[PDB]
Amino acid sequence: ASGVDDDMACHKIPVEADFLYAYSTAPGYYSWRNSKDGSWFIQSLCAMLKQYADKLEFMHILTRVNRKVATEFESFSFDATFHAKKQIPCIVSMLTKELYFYH
Amino acid sequence: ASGVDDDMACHKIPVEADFLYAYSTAPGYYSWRNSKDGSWFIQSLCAMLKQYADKLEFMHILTRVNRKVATEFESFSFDATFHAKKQIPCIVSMLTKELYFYH
Amino acid sequence: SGISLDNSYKMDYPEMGLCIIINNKNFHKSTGMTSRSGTDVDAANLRETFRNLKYEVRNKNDLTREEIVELMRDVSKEDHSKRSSFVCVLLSHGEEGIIFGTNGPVDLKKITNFFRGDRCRSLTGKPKLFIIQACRGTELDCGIET
Amino acid sequence: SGISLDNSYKMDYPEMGLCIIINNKNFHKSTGMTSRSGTDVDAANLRETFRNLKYEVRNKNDLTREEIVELMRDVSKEDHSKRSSFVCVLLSHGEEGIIFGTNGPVDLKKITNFFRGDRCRSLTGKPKLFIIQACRGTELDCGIET
Repeated sequence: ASGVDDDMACHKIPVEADFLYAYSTAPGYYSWRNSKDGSWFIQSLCAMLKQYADKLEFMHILTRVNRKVATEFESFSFDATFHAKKQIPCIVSMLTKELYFYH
Repeated sequence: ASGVDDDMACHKIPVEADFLYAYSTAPGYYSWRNSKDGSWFIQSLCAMLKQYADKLEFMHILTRVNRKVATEFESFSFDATFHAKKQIPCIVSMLTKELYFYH
Repeated sequence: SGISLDNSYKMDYPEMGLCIIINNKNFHKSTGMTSRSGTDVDAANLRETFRNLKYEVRNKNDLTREEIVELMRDVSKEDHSKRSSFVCVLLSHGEEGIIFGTNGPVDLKKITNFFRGDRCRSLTGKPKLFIIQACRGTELDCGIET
Repeated sequence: SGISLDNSYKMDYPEMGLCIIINNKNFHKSTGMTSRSGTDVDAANLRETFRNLKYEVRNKNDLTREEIVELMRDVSKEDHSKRSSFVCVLLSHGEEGIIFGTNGPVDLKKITNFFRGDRCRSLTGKPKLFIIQACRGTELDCGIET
């Protein structure tokens, strides 16, 4: 088979390729932070990196962070409006390969 | 240690949790489709699923799709403006676990 | 029994789940939008691909914004108890956070809210996938030589 | 030699790469924004975590929108030839596609364009990571009971 949009002589990659955005919360939502212990996302991120950085591919690490933040956390507030709220991190990947911090 | 935002009696998860958005292109960009062979993203997606669905976790499948689309494709057009353009798929994950299509 | 980790979604339910494919090729002339040639190849490729993954594939062609909303609402109200996941593929014209019905746009948010953890209980805790072939803006990537 | 696959990024360069941490806690009164207590815990946790991953950590506290842009531009113009990747952590107030300097907002796009494949050649083909702790809107998730 053949086409007009594949197998180019001069190989190029998108300028937007190889970027990974590890957002703390879902698009359009607030992000929670404990005035004492820190943000839910960073706490969870660091904790999962210290435990899996030398064992899991990055996306899988970030997936544990998602579960950790989503299950182990719920906001507390004197204002009913901001009380008992939840959060789900948002992994946005445009990487073209797997990422292991070890080798 | 103890806090006001962790280890809740009644366990809940975000309503936005367990969603995965496999976008064909990066935020704010056009998406390319070959009038004959189909869109770059779907071609690549199906091709990678047929080859890795019974071997790799979903995110890793989608990462191959990213590389495939980003490297093996470049637009062709009589209009210089839309000619020689590239594309990078956009994986947006809010899943809380790994996803294997097989078991 | 032994150590139970649970790092991956339970995918051994009786059914893998639904794979809804909305294939929009022909748009109403009143929208000024053109037909998306090649999309049927995408739709047939997706059907075959997900068929081999054991998904209950349902294809819909040229749906209006209303039909899209009605389809998603109806499906979201089905009983997914025996299903492991949910897949929805959208092939059409679009913009950031927007998918085009044959006669008008539809906010992706409106489509996906039907499946939110609290609105579709039989899918709660289950992977809900949305594959989207559509524009998200008007920027062009010139790429860089490797 | 044998079969070379290349499914993962080359991470064995002499250096792992830079880990820029922008920790914004105190904002100018003129912005009406409050201080983000607990953020220093985040910053020190990130420094320690990335330090053990062998990253060259650089912390910056309370930067203005201009200083943020100048920092990112300067760093993007460094020679990353011997580095495997690039990490940038942003801890601050924000909105969708926006990160707040101590005196004003900064579009994330403006920060990340400096590292685009064609503007930062020594990082081309290398993983460029952006960890972002900040609001992306004003919606609240009420969650659902499991």
